[PDB]
Amino acid sequence: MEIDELTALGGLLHDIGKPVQRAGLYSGDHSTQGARFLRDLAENTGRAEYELLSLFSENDELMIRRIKELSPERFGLTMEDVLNALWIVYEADNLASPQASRPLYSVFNPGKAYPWAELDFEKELPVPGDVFSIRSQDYRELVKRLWEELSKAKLRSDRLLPVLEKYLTFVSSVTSEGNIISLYDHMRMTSAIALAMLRAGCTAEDVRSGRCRKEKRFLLIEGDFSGIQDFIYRVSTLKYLRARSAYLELIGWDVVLEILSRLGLTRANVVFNAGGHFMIIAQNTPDAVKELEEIRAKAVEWLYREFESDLYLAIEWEPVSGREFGREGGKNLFAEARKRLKHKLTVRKLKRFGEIKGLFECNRLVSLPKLLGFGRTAKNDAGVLVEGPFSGFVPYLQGGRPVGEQILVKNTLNPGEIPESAQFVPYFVADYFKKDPKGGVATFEELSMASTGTRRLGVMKGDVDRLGEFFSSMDSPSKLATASRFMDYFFKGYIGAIIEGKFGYIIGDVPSLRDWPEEPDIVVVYAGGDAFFIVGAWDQIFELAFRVRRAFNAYTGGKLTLSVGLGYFDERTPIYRMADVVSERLDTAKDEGRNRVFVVGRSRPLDGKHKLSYEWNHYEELWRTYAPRIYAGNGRLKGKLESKKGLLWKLLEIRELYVRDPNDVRWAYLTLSDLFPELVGIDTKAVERKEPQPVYWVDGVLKIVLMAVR
Amino acid sequence: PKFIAVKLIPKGPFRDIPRADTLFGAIGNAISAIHGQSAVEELVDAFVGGARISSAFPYSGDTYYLPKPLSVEPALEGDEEERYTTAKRLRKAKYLDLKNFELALRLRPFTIPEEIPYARVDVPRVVLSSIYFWEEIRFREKSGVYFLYSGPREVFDGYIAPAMRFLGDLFEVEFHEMKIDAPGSEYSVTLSNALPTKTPVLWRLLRKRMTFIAEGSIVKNDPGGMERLELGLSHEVYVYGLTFPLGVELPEG
Ligand SMILES: [Mn+2]
Ligand SMILES: [Mn+2]
Repeated sequence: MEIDELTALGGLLHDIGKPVQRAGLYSGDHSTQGARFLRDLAENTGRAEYELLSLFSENDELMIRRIKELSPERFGLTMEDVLNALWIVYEADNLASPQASRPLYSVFNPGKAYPWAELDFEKELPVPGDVFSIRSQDYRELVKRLWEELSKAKLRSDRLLPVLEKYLTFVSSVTSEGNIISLYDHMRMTSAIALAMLRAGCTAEDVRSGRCRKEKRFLLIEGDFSGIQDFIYRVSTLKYLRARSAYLELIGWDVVLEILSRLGLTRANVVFNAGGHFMIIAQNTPDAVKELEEIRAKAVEWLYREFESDLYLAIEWEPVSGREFGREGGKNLFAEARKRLKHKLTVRKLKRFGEIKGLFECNRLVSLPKLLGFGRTAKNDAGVLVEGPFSGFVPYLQGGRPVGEQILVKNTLNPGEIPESAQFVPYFVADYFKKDPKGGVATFEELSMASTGTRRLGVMKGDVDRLGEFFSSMDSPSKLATASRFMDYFFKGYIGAIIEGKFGYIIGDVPSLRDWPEEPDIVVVYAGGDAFFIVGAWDQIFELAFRVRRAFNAYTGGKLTLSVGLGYFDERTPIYRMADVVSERLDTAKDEGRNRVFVVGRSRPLDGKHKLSYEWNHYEELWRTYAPRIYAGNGRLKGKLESKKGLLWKLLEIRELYVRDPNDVRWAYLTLSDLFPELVGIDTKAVERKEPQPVYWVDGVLKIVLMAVR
Repeated sequence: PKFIAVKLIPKGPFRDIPRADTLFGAIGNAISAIHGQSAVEELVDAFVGGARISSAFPYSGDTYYLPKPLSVEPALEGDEEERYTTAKRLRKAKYLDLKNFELALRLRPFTIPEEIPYARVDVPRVVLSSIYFWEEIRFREKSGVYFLYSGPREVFDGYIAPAMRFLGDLFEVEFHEMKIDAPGSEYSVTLSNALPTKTPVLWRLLRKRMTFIAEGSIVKNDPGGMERLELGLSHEVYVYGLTFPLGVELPEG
């Protein structure tokens, strides 16, 4: 052990008492009882580091003596080293941020609460539901799986963080009403802030006087990529497109892990890393700002040489004090510090590649379905398949051994069989794809060929509404850490499940053209942060928009909303054009309000009264109303309409005369006519409300049914 | 200051809205076809000597549009839900009308054009099979494109006017006086895409291979520069990258 590992593991295990008190294993307050749990665990297996680590959950007389009994020399530490570590972690607990049965209340909707479960993307969708007490039996089962895993883990934050995340994700950090903070998130942020305070040269006297709290000894480091949809879409195939997306994820991790390495920080110091956007809490030493300047410049110089002006990385950092991690006198200082950091990033994005003074004077990615992750090695190394700005990336396959100081491991919190010396880095990626008759990812052509009726490629781009404002309303680092993680995990964790046809009772009846296949004709280009780009059989993509919107409504408390752009294209349309159209349509969905979907391209009056988008509920109602009367399912019209298909086409012609001029009363004169009663009359509540006639809306259903039946 | 506005009245659609480099190119080519390279050299001399042309901007009837100065992107804060929503649409706006441009130069509140007088229609065609697109620019009624000239009238009458008439033979040409009120300032916006001599204040890169600063970029006393090069053609070729500066008030940031 050295002071850095001790302060990092101490921050992590400070509040491990909470789960053991709540399970009624011992007697006493969470403080005393957490000390007992680790002391007891230390004696079992025989790892004395846990008895050292047990000191964190507890005049300074008794303390100095208890530390002295645990011989500090044994671990290569001083007595005065450990006192700092404890005092540092004590403040770190306060900065990061009562019945013993209260569950975790949802950051999305504090009125609703999570059933107790372990974080598992293959089990069931987290749904904030009715407030239920958690049984003192459930905590006991948690604590015993927890004890069994700490017993086998290497006592390195990269081996501790994962087991704390599995089991303490759906646990209230404090058992108050409307507590939003996951215990895991409070633990990782305390460790983050604690290790930062250490590196800031802060010491016990400083913590005692507040000359750490009331002084700018921290850095908020934000990194946003710029030129992404230029870097990913706007190529020259679906294979290559997934390779670019995967490449941008590795490039990002290479910068983040480089920063953590050089500042002497842990993965816990990563507040978030989603959609090419990362945030890190760090020390404010002259040494660290110099290390960041070197990193910022070497990363940009590499991006410029490798991809020209296409992809830029804007990196900024702001000096920040303990005060600013928390609310002070009704002012959210943390949001106020984030806002000032946001501003520096916007300025840096307007000084693109200004870190090069020389400014004003595709086979490796093709080769890029049996791998478990990548090793972060030297650039000059055998097996390196792709290179990032700082390091080479060797693919780690099931049959083979991993290679490098860091191993990036895909879609697990279990180190697997990697060497003890190698840093475990779990990364989640939404990588669902329809498997070909060959084991390879299907093509635009094969996806389009699998559609009901018309052969078109389905393309949907989705994006959460007003996320920025939601994150701005997070009081503390640990709160922000829960919001960002829960948000990212919906897209990275559960979209695969939603595609597989899970969460049927949660989702319910959605607009649909066919029975949901067991292996859907869907391929994810990207899903992370608060956004997705997905392609597939047009009719399956149409349905997946409604599935994903409802799963997200349930996953939030019905308190956050999506907007979606949908596109149905000839399979030969180049990617760049498909991306730009679904982007224009997503943007439109947001201009016209949010919580709406661009279902299909539509004619309309340009009188500023007629939106192209639909409100999700308005389209879902329209579909329930009209679809069953005209559509039998699985590519088939109703029998009554087999000879009367033209009636559907005549309505779309009637609707065009409403679009020619929605004031002229000819579409009335024109209108079994008991098939569409809501469209015959001249709706008057609409005329007064200054809103469109029901006839305006019907195309959204009819055009989709006609594509299905052709 | 006051400028000559060269109005291109379009006789059908346009491939793109031309920027200062392409406009100077076309004009240098036209002057070579009329007066020989002796006149091209006098043109370059006039421009190196202080004469400038802007990139082309849309107009609609009596409405001249100019590029949004990048100065106001980081200033926009100068309701909660309303402000983030407008700020995203101001941030996306490429053009302001003259009145709202002159206000943006002074960091005073300003509004955006609701509808822009051109639509990008990219038309698809099948090639034997695949689909390709040709960007076309469709002009609303009595709408089109204009650029500004600053410098002596004799250089305008002697080179720019005759060249622009030649280039018209897709468009006809007419010119009017235009006044832009701009604050006195250490800092200026470029109304032309430029090859900078100094690192600029705020900018968007423009890849063409040359690295240009886009229209709307902010510089401090940067005249830009012209480049001559040899491409194996009969004549040496000049690349226009001079700044067309108007004073611009910057926020302290
Ligand atoms: Mn987004
Ligand atoms: Mn969003």
